[PDB]
This record gives sequence, structure tokens and C-alpha cells, in this order.
Amino acid sequence: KNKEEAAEYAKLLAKRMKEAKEKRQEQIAK
Amino acid sequence: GISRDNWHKRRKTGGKRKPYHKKRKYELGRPAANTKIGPRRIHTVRVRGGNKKYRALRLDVGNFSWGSECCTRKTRIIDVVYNASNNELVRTKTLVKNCIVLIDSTPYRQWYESHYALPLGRKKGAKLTPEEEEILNKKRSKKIQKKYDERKKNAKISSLLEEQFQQGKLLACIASRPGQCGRADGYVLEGKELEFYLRKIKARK
Amino acid sequence: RISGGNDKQGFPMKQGVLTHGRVRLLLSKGHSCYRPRRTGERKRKSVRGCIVDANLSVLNLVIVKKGEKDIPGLTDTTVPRRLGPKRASRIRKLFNLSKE
Amino acid sequence: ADIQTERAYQKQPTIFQNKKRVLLGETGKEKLPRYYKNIGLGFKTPKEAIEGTYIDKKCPFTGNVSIRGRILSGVVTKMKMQRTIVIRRDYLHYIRKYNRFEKRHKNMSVHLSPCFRDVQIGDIVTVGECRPLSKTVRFNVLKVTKAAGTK
Amino acid sequence: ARGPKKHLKRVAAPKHWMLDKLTGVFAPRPSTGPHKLRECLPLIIFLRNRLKYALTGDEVKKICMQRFIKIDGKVRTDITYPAGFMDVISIDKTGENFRLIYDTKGRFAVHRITPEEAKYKLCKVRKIFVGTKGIPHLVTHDARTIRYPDPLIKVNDTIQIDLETGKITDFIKFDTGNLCMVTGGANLGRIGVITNRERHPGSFDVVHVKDANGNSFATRLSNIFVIGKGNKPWISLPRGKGIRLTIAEERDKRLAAKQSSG
RNA sequence: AAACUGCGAAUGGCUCAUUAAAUCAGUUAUGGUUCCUUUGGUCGCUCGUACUUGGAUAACUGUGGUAAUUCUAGAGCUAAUACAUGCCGACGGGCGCUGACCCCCUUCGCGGGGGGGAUGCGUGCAUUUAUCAGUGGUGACUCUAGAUAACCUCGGGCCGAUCGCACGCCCCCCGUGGCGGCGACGACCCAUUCGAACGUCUGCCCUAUCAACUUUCGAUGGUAGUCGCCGUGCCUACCAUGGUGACCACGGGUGACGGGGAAUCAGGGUUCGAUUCCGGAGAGGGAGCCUGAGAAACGGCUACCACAUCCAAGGAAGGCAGCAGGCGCGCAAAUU
RNA sequence: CUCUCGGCCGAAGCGUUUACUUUGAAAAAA
Ligand SMILES: [Mg+2]
Ligand SMILES: [Mg+2]
Ligand SMILES: [Mg+2]
Ligand SMILES: [Mg+2]
Ligand SMILES: [Mg+2]
Ligand SMILES: [Mg+2]
Ligand SMILES: [Mg+2]
Ligand SMILES: [Mg+2]
Ligand SMILES: [Mg+2]
Ligand SMILES: [Mg+2]
Ligand SMILES: [Mg+2]
Ligand SMILES: [Mg+2]
Ligand SMILES: [Mg+2]
Ligand SMILES: [Mg+2]
Ligand SMILES: [Mg+2]
Ligand SMILES: [Mg+2]
Ligand SMILES: [Mg+2]
Ligand SMILES: [Mg+2]
Ligand SMILES: [Mg+2]
Ligand SMILES: [Mg+2]
Ligand SMILES: [Mg+2]
Ligand SMILES: [Mg+2]
Ligand SMILES: [Mg+2]
Ligand SMILES: [Mg+2]
Ligand SMILES: [Mg+2]
Ligand SMILES: [Mg+2]
Ligand SMILES: [Mg+2]
Ligand SMILES: [Mg+2]
Ligand SMILES: [Mg+2]
Ligand SMILES: [Mg+2]
Ligand SMILES: [Mg+2]
Ligand SMILES: [Mg+2]
Ligand SMILES: [Mg+2]
Ligand SMILES: [Mg+2]
Ligand SMILES: [Mg+2]
Ligand SMILES: [Mg+2]
Repeated sequence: KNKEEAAEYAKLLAKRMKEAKEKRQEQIAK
Repeated sequence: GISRDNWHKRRKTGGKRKPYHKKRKYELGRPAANTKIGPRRIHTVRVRGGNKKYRALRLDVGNFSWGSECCTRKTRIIDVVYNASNNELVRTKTLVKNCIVLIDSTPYRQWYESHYALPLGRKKGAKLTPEEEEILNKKRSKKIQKKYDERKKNAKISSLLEEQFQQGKLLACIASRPGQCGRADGYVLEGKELEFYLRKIKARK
Repeated sequence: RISGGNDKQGFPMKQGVLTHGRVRLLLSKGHSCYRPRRTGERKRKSVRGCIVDANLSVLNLVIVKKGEKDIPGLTDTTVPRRLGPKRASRIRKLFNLSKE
Repeated sequence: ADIQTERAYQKQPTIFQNKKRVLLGETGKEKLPRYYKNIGLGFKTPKEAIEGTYIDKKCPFTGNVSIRGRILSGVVTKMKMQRTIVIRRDYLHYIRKYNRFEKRHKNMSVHLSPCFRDVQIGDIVTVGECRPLSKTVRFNVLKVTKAAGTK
Repeated sequence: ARGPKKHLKRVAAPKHWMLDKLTGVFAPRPSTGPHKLRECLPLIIFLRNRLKYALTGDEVKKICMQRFIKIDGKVRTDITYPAGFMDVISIDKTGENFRLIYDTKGRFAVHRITPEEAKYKLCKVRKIFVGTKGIPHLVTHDARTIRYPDPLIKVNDTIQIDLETGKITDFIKFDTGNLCMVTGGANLGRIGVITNRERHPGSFDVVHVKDANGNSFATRLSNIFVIGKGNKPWISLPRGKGIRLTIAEERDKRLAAKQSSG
């Protein structure tokens, strides 16, 4: 359970950080 | 027994107040733990909530930290020299928080000689033992000698600490409360604070 | 061997007290001559000293070494049966059993 | 020197002033970094607190206290204790039977930080609530405004 | 007193239990649990006073000891168990499901739901904190602690929990324009749309809500529970849609119902 | 059955003696503490006989003492989720420092670099101290989380030697056979629930034939400590001379427990509230404690003061302001 | 009410501050 939850949250956190950085990049570029 | 309540005190105006209830369990107090210097002796106290308080009655060692070098080591406690709150504590050699004590310097000297590979605390007579000679004059390769020579750039200590190392004893200040946690922990005095406490000790004599 | 006894008022003898007469002690759990009724209860009880004197109603004795003959009431009787060990390790120790 | 007036050494607990450095950086200036914090609620930190050298553990800006509770106001009446003053709060109490009011007052002992200087008797002070600092002190001075007669 | 109190006087019980005065001296003191004593509904009160299944307290115990009642999918045998807001009660013997939702009068209502809906619940995020090894933790209004939540979820938001696994499926953010219900105060049981939020540093925040009919009111921030996004709730609503009627129009509705009866 | 173990007995019930910014009521705070239990989260995260370890004690069987008690003494047996002691496994490694040696570039060469590395020490969560950098949150942390050097109490933190019900799948196999489902109990630490405890602002009846009070023995504030579950003259040492008061301080009285409320009342108001709900206090008067998460507990203990029971005079045992009931008191109040 | 910065509104300063009045919230049951 610990391993599975850690892996799933790692994937979710990567997705969230990528989304936030992409939106910030779009705001800066415009 | 010993009560530390607030309703036995006079009012702000100065008039006295009549109590409306007797002494309660949660307002109790306990006799002081006069911690001396000697072989370790600690008694546990059952406190409110079922927890424990370690009531140290005798202590002789503790871990102190050299902050500038960030070197924490376990060293024995030798004597008590100064106490800001009361000088009677110095006479009876009582270990309390913020008291100034003397500790041994050997582990700090060992770490310093193993790190910078320079003499420290040695007499000018240059007498040596082969173990210390191979600790200081060991055969190292080019890469390791390069790191040691670079470390030798920052190897410098104030005259006060060097004199204390020559004496074999350092001045330290205790930061933990021995009567509450059962251990005497602190830090080595250095800098302006060391000068202040040296002046206080000299003026006391 | 001197186990214990009772003086002429019926009070028992305690090992610790070293006197010829009675004393009053505050007894708690783990003490002989007392049995608490509540958790943490203590009570003041009168206890006779350990020193043997002439003012004793009864004195207790335990035979440790046997003599030439055997008392007709004490020794010649056959030993009675008793409960056997209940823990497995004590069974093995009594009967010298191996693990197999 | 001037700061060190007690038998014990007066230090700011959260600042480490024994950090070793090269001999070139020692010659420049022996300027200890000051510890201060923003207390919130729109109150600004006085410049004397940031640039000062005083030591006060009960100061709302450079000490170990927390401001939470009620924010009150008063007029300075007495300045004779060490780092603490006495202010007076005036109000009117309503009597239902006569449909009128009566004048009443209260006295408060509050802690005054060394950052606030040039405080005279008769000027307005805004204080905030904190944990009990002594037997009778529960408030700390947050702002000082001068009297109407200031020139 | 010298310690915790174990009794509850009947007249000192919460008034939304609708207990009568002459039945007895005591009232069932709720056990410690997910919900507060003043904001819960004991199992016995719901089981004998609301549903009329049992007549005495003994029959409630006889029902409970047969392991028939489930709260949030778990069997509870305690007859004073504190059941609170947005909880699911299942009786498989009769095949019934209920959800505890306040009515417009500020009382818990007997609200039957589809067994498909009984698989999830809504929770309000109460606390967000990072624990050992840098693991985020989320604490809800019903004492549930969930590890590794979505990084976008903050306090005062709503999360949907699947009762079987106890894991977040999705969430609703606390923003103006969403649907909310009041869980305490004078406006308890009312449903509306958030209009604006007033921030008072060092004090309580005030939030304004407007219902479907256009009536406006305000509450504290702690008394608001976000139900759905926009105008669409994520749960089924009771008979009243959350609109509080005045006494005059309640009388008018009652008279109209009486006239049409017969 | 009995006895050991566990839990409760700190709730409830009674009374209003004390108590005049005290209690209490409304309003805030704990970013200054503790918290049985319920609910949820963690519980191979530590690299260092286990196919189950040890000694006793009751109940029981026998022998007894005292005028007397819910007094107990000796002897013979036997258990644990009582009392103790202690492994394996995961365990392959990973990461921080020490680092003999081995290579790869530039250099004529020194020298300037980039890697690999055997051998040693440390390692997880809690505890104490020092230092460094700045995931998530607050109006505000000396917050949470991270890193580094150590420490870690023998009156000793955790890391399961416990119980029940259904019992099945797998192997070169018939074994040391391997695996597996629901629960019960226990436990270090977070969160929650029930609280408790200290604080903020405002508010109380008569009395000046009570006008100055407090500070030797803490009264007001500062510094460092002790004690305490925490904040604080709570206490200690060294210091400053402070603090309150006609807006009534201080003292005295109250046939004064405080409110939600009650009687009378055009509108104002006057009087009452021991009494079933919410807080407080007490168990003949004081004081000191054990156990426990929680008591300065009294249908717990230990003393003194006042009463008072049995006695074989050596001793033993007491607390109805709990329900009935009895004496006394009174104008004044019910069934052992 | 006021410039600025962000999406007419949003943030921030408001008000020299109160007293008063009118709202709103929190306010045990009996
Ligand atoms: Mg009293
Ligand atoms: Mg009038
Ligand atoms: Mg009671
Ligand atoms: Mg209950
Ligand atoms: Mg028992
Ligand atoms: Mg108990
Ligand atoms: Mg009764
Ligand atoms: Mg109050
Ligand atoms: Mg605290
Ligand atoms: Mg708990
Ligand atoms: Mg025996
Ligand atoms: Mg045990
Ligand atoms: Mg930290
Ligand atoms: Mg202090
Ligand atoms: Mg002080
Ligand atoms: Mg009265
Ligand atoms: Mg009275
Ligand atoms: Mg009238
Ligand atoms: Mg009239
Ligand atoms: Mg009343
Ligand atoms: Mg009353
Ligand atoms: Mg009376
Ligand atoms: Mg009491
Ligand atoms: Mg009584
Ligand atoms: Mg009496
Ligand atoms: Mg008594
Ligand atoms: Mg207990
Ligand atoms: Mg008592
Ligand atoms: Mg009684
Ligand atoms: Mg009682
Ligand atoms: Mg009676
Ligand atoms: Mg009786
Ligand atoms: Mg009558
Ligand atoms: Mg009569
Ligand atoms: Mg009310
Ligand atoms: Mg009411």
C-alpha cells in the first residue's frame, strides 16, 4: 500500500507541477 | 503540599483576597532537584497525564557543541565557575540551566587534529608520541593532500580558545534543564560572550 | 527453621521489624500481614516483631534436616498426590523430553 | 557595553553571532544581523526596532511574543517602571433607571518596548493582547500617536 | 466536577432532537465520535423516534446486536453512536438507505436515497498539513485523515469520498457562484449560491448567500458546506429545496393543502 | 462456583456553610497546556529457543493464633493478555562521511582536471542540544517539513513470545510441509470527540461613626533560574521604587452561592431567587497523601482537634448536607 | 473616496476618529 500510494502521488505531483509551470510560461510569453 | 497557585497573592490594589476553594491537585509543586557533579544518578517522576520527568540528581557527562566548527561531542563535566542567578549555586556546585562550567577538551582536540591535520594544545617543547605523529604526518596521495592543504587555509582559532586548549579545559554554557530532562547539554563559549563571562569571572575573584 | 508465629493477642510476626514487642506500620501492596481492598490503598496495622520471646501464643517451625527416627505423626505418612505441571516447557523439564 | 548591564549575557536567542569568517571579512564591520518580524494586522515595524541594538524578549517586534486577542487604546499616564507604563481608559456606564450615564475609568499596566521613544504623558497608545508577561501585564504597546499639542 | 461527565439531562439535550419533556429525566448522551455532541443525531433517536421501528431502548439494542445497521458502510452496534451531517445509513434487511441532511427547519430529516448514491459522501476539508517524510495529509469535518491528496485541494473545499475504499474521487473548490448549505447558526438548513466573502484578519469571515427565490442572507465561514458546483448539487436534496418559507406562506400552503384534501 | 487479570468506582444523588471583581453571565484566547475512551491515519520505513524462553503466586488441599473486624500466619501443588526476558525475518542494498589503490584528458615534464573504488563509522520514528538552507499554512512563528554533528536516562519510549471462528489452494511433496480469510485484545506517535485548566473586555447589595492603603514575612516592574502540564513573583537571587484611591481605594456588614427566572405592576419601578436547568463549593473542622487519563476523593487512606461504639482492658472500629427512619431544635415540613 | 498594480471591477490606503440611529452575525434548554 505504501509503495503504490507513493508512486501514484509522485505521478500526480509531476502532472500538477508540469501544468502549473506550463500555465506560468504561457502567461509570461503572452 | 507545595502549591504554586495565584489566589494566595495580594490583589493589584494591595488588598488581600479570601480563597474560595482549597488546594487542588493540578496546582502542586515539588522540591527542587539540586543536581551535583558525580556518578550518574537519575530518578523518574510520574507527572500529570501519566508522563515521566527525569529528575537528575547527579551528572558527570554531557554532549556539548562547538558551534563555529559544528562539532558536537560527549565530554565529562569538571567544575562550575559562574552562575548569573546566585553565587551560592557556584559554591555548592549545582548544575542548572545557563550556568557556566568547565569541560574537557580532548575530543575536540582529536577531531581538530583529524580534520585539519595541525597541532593543537601542544606544548612548545614539541614532545610527541608516534600515534599522534602518524595522525598528523600520515602519507597521503596527491588528491587527498590537495584537500588537506585547502582545509589548512581556514584552520585558524582565536587566542582565547587556543589558551583554553593549552589549559586542557574549555568553558561551556548549559542549555538544557537537568532537573526536567535528566541530561546536561550545552554549547562551548566563544566570541563576545566568552569575553563577557571571562571578565565576570575575573571580577568575581 | 523459624517461619513465624503469633503472640498472645493474635498478631503476626514480620521479618523486617527487629523488636521484642508490637509496632504499628503503614502497609501497602506487596507487604506481608496485609491485604489491600482497593488499588493503592494503605493502612496502619499492628505487627509483632521478629525476635522470638516468651510471650508468643504459637511458634511456627519447618523441619529441614531429618533425625535418626521419624515422628509417628509427621514423617512416616506417605506423600500425597499433587497437580502436575501445566506449561509444556515444565513438562519437558520434568520428564527430560527432547524436542522430538 | 551599554547593552550588557545584567549579570547574565544579553543575547538574541535566534541569532548565531559566533560564525567564523576569513580575516578580510572581519576587518570590514562587526555588524550582527538583526532579528525582527511583522506582527500583522496592518501594523508597521518601527525603524528603531530594525536598526536598533537593544535586547528585549518581550518586544512585539524583536521578542518572543504573539499578538492575538483584543486591540485596545489608552492614554499614557505614568512612566516610572522599567519598560512598562500605566495607561488610563475612560468610558461611560449606562444606568437604565435614570436613562443616563456615569463616568468610569480603568488603569492598565502595559509593556513598552525600547523601540518606542519620545513617549510623553498624555499621548494616545494602541495596545494589543498577548500572553501574561507578569502578574498584572497582559498587553503590549503596538502604536504610539502624539497629543494634539505637538509642534 | 473531578472528571468527564457521563449523563445528559433530557431538558438540556439539543432541541433538534425534538424530545418530549414528560418521558423521562435523562436523554441519550452521544458517544465520542466523528461528530460533536451538539451537532449529531444518536442512533437510538433516529432508530426509534424518527423511524418508529422500536418502541423502547431495549428494542433498539436488540436491533443493533443483530448487526443490521451500517453507518458509512461499517457495522455499528453502539446505540448512542454520533451520526452527523452527510452520513449514510444502510439497512440491508429492509433494503433501505438514508442520508442525514438538515431540513429548512434546522432538523435532521429522514431522507431516502438510491443505493447507487449510498456509495459516496461529501466531506469538508478542515486541515491541510505536511507530516513526516514530506507527505501531505488532509483532515475532513468527520475526523477522516487522507494521505497524498490532490495538491490543488485547500481548506474550505469539498471532496467526494467513496465509502468502500475511502479515497477521493473529485472535489469542488470554494469559489463564488457555487452551491452551499448552512450547517449552523440562524440560517441552518438553507441552500443557496455564494455571492461574496468578507475577510476580517484576526476574526471570523462572513459569507453572503442568495437562494433560488432571490432571498439573501449571511453566515460565518465555518457554517458553510459546499454541496455542488454552480447551481447543480452533487447530492440528492430533501423535499424542501433549501428555501425557507415565512410563517404567512406556510399557513397559506397548509390551508391550500387542507382545502384540496377531501 | 471460587480465585488471578481487566474496567468502573473522579458519573449520579444531597446541601448552600464559605465566597462581594471572588463565584457567575455575556464576549474572546490558548500561536502559552493536558486529555481515559470513540473515530480516522501510521505500525517489514532501523542493515544490527523463535515450531514459542524464565521464576513465582492465588483459588484448592492440610496446620493454626486472637474476647473481638471484610484480621491474617506457616506448609504442599499449579496458570496468564499478571510479572519478566528476548530472537529470526524484511536484508538484496541505498545514502552520508574516511578513503589505500586503479584508470581517462591537458601538460616535454611538474602542474591543472574528470571518474571508479576495496577497507572502516553512522543510519528508522520519538528524546536533548548546537548549526545550515528556505514543501505547505497563518493577519502574524522561534510553525510544519528538509539537511548536518552528536546524545538518547537500568526508577529503561516504539518496532505483537496474546485469543476465537471457518478452514481451504500449491510444490522436484508426502515434509521442520509452504502459503492464505474474517475478527478480539494490545501498543509509540499524529488527527478527532468528551472535556478540564489558565487568560481578555464589561457588569454586583448596604456602609466614611472606614480616607488613605500595599511594601520587615512580594507589595509594582526588570534579568537569570527553580518548580509546574503549560504563560506568569508561582517561588528563589540580584536589582529599580514602584502599584491602588472621592470615577469611593482599603476596611466592615450581609437572616449574600451566582444566573436562566418569580411576585406585583398604566408608562417607569419595587421586592424575591436555599429549591429539580447551567456553573461553584463542601462532606463534623483543618491538613497531608496513594492509585489512577482524570481526585488533594472522603459509601479511599494517614494524623491532629471535637464528639463517639465494642472490650475479656491487652486492643479494635467511626462519619446519613444519599433513600427511608430516630433524637434535638423550633411557628414551621411525609413510608424504616 | 483615492492613484497605482492586476481581471467597469479586484487588491491596497480609506475615514481625523467617536458618540447616535438603522441593519447583519453570533447568541442553552425550561
Ligand atoms: Mg469553599
Ligand atoms: Mg427610566
Ligand atoms: Mg456531581
Ligand atoms: Mg452514552
Ligand atoms: Mg477484581
Ligand atoms: Mg478508575
Ligand atoms: Mg433522590
Ligand atoms: Mg465568562
Ligand atoms: Mg499553556
Ligand atoms: Mg485521544
Ligand atoms: Mg506457598
Ligand atoms: Mg503487561
Ligand atoms: Mg524543523
Ligand atoms: Mg521566567
Ligand atoms: Mg521576574
Ligand atoms: Mg440573593
Ligand atoms: Mg451564607
Ligand atoms: Mg411596568
Ligand atoms: Mg403603578
Ligand atoms: Mg434562582
Ligand atoms: Mg440559586
Ligand atoms: Mg441559609
Ligand atoms: Mg470535593
Ligand atoms: Mg455529609
Ligand atoms: Mg452533620
Ligand atoms: Mg473529617
Ligand atoms: Mg483508569
Ligand atoms: Mg477529603
Ligand atoms: Mg454517606
Ligand atoms: Mg461521593
Ligand atoms: Mg436520611
Ligand atoms: Mg445509615
Ligand atoms: Mg407545612
Ligand atoms: Mg415535628
Ligand atoms: Mg441564551
Ligand atoms: Mg432561552
